[PDB]
Amino acid sequence: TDVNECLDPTTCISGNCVNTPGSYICDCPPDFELNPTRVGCVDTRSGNCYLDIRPRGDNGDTACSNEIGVGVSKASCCCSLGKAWGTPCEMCPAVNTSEYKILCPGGEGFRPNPITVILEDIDECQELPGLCQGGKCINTFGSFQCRCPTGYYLNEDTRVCD
Ligand SMILES: [Ca+2]
Ligand SMILES: [Ca+2]
Repeated sequence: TDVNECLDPTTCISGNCVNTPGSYICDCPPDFELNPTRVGCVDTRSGNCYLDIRPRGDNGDTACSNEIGVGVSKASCCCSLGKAWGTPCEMCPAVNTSEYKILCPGGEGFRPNPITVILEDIDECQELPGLCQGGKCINTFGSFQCRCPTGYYLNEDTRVCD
């Protein structure tokens, strides 16, 4: 007798479940690899996180700009305020696509732990310090705060206190 673990929608986080006699297999999507326990699929690559992109010059050598993080996972970037990542710099998946569902399984502000696939908070003050250039950054579960010192104001676009 065998249970088909795939009938539970949550089976194989960010991956495609294939039921076998006894247990099941997860078939990860490109750019993702199996986590140590084989219950989910994560993207372990590392890159820089950008705030703006746009065709601007097109593809070729280089593409993105206004860096806010260096050597971070693509989920920490895109599941947060990032808009582009890596080099070749790939653009971040639109929030309404299947790609975003796979990459940001818990939605905005969180990411699957690289080892357990359990969701956790993206601590923006540690990984994307470029989000509060010249201000006090206080991380929060699902977000973070940025306070500019007396006399300066947070420039929403460039993210620089003034
Ligand atoms: Ca099974
Ligand atoms: Ca956070």
